[PDB]
Amino acid sequence: AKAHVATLEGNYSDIVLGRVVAFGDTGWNFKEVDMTFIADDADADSKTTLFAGVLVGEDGTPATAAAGVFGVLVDRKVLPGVDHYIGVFEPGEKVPMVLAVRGLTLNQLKLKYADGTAIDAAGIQALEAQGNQVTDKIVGTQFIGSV
Amino acid sequence: AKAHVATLEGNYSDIVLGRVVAFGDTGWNFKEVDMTFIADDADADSKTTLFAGVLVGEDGTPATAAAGVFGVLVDRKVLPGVDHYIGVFEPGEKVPMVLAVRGLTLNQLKLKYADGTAIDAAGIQALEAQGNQVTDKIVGTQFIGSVL
Amino acid sequence: AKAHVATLEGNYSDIVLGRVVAFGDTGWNFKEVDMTFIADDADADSKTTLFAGVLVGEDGTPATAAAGVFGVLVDRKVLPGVDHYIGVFEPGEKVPMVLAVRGLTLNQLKLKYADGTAIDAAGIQALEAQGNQVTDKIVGTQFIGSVL
Repeated sequence: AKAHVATLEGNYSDIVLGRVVAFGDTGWNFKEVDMTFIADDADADSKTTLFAGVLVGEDGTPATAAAGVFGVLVDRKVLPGVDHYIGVFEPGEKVPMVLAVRGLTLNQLKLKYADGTAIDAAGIQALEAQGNQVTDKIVGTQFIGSV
Repeated sequence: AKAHVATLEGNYSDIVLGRVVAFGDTGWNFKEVDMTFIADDADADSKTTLFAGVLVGEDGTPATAAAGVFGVLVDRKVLPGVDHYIGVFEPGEKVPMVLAVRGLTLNQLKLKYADGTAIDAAGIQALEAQGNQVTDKIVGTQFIGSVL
Repeated sequence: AKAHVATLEGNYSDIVLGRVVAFGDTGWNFKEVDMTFIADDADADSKTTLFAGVLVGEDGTPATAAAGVFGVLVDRKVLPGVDHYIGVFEPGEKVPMVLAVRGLTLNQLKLKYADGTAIDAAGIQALEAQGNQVTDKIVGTQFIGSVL
């Protein structure tokens, strides 16, 4: 008897808190690389397990350790509320993804490895090292019950 | 016989010669780290030994070598003439202080290790590798007793 | 049937496609280096072998491998269409040159090593360590005799 329900909370802004806007080149911050969108050996209807905030190395494989951390995936195809991207790609297909590399302020709490685990402290060094600011200073919000 | 005197030389903008104004995140250039303000072992009211321009690592320990250089202490509590913070703290307590990290131009001549010695030619790479321009072309100033 | 003919091809802004300008400094992207202009063997009246887009190390030696790339030489003395410095510097002299290091979007098709060889894929890593973008998405151009 379970009711069919859908949910949506959070936006792209919550991932990219801040950004340096280079006057001479608006694209100075982003590197575009190709990754496997639909998982391999899966049905055309198998929704991809790629989500905003997954760390990916410059090669394109999602990062499972501090070693492979190069950037943050912010592609417009994997933002919250993007649902109808089903079957438009074949298994094992490689399609371009956009990544943010340098000159950004990132939300510490939402960066996650390929498995979804939060970024290790040793991994934060890679992001901090190159361009970016990683900060967990977030206000949060209260909805109901919590006066 | 030792007439009490005080001196002021330099200020905040005399170290951070230039800054890249990040849009949206105005704190893109700075980090906050907890540091031991009053020495762990010292008199209850001994002034802290920290001075502006001292190199500091990621954990807040003053950098004694190029290996531990991460940033430059910039916080307002250590600027010249801010001695009114004496006695407030207690030995062994750690207090946050702002550090400068990236996107800045730094006056080399005022960067010194914890011991007060001048920055090393190897440690300069760490600061420059962070996205900063360490420079030496400073006009300087000359006072009475110099022919101009 | 021989006539004295001269030609000009390019510009300065096709190497540094974009640049981030800092409020504090308009010159924190670059670095000035001491470079040898005329080799120690070629007589005084001979053209220099450098060109805009040659990768150089910090010590001023033109880059020969991906492990030594530090910046791109974009000084205004070697821009295309100048050609008036022949014989002004005797062999072995050392002259300052303006390198471009940080905060740039750099063309790849014009970057080259010491001998003119194109930039290796593993040499892009060194140049992006300074925080720059190496982009190949250049429309190019096509002159008379071509369709479109």
